[PDB]
Amino acid sequence: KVFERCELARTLKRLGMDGYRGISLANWMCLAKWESGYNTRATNYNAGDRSTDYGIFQINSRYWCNDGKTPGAVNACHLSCSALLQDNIADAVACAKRVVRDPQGIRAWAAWRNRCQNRDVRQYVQGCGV
Repeated sequence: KVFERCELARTLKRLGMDGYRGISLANWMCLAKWESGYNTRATNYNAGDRSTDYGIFQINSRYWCNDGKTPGAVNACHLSCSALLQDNIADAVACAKRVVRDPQGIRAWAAWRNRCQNRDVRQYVQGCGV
């Protein structure tokens, strides 16, 4: 599923992402936008280390979900990476919450630092009613 901006914004708020571990909703929206373009079925193979990024938040198989083919990987979210490709984003959100519970927080995603950090991210949630 490819979410429309405000539709996603409202969904994330309902799922309790606004301010989770100090991360505003606008930052989560900025992350989803640059990681997958709000697409839940997006996957990205990383030939360099043999891991794959799954779903709307492009969660990595080396540490967060199990796909079986990634060498020396763990499954901190305790989920099959398949769960991160559903149209329903409940499992992806639960896993994203787990990711930010680590000391890096939202910085765990390189894309957030490059495209979101220290920017005016208000644009991602304006007019959505959240």
